[PDB]
Amino acid sequence: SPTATVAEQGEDITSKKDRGVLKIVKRVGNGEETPMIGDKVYVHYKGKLSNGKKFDSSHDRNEPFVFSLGKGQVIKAWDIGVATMKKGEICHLLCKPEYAYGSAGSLPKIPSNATLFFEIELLDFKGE
Repeated sequence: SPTATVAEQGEDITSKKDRGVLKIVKRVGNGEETPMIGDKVYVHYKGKLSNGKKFDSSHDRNEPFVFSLGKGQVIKAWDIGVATMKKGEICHLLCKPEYAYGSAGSLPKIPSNATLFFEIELLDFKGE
């Protein structure tokens, strides 16, 4: 029941300590460095709804997903969560709607006020 470990044991990585983003490390990464605001990051990811249905994956595009950290190119939960990861790390994030798609959701797959599950692998990152 893949969501269970993060939902029950996840670390609250939010500043407000509102349990809005919970994290578990599934595979430890290498080194000391975490990516910083402005860095280019390369990830694989998968997202599932609270009902278990997979809604998005970088693997369906057959390429890593690339974005600039902290620029709001991704949901809040990822700008926060990816900034806590080391290179090669795989984590799970459990994200409340305030850190994802909020009351509106996202047509056609993400309902109003959705709590979402992600698995994210940080493949690489490069200075800003």
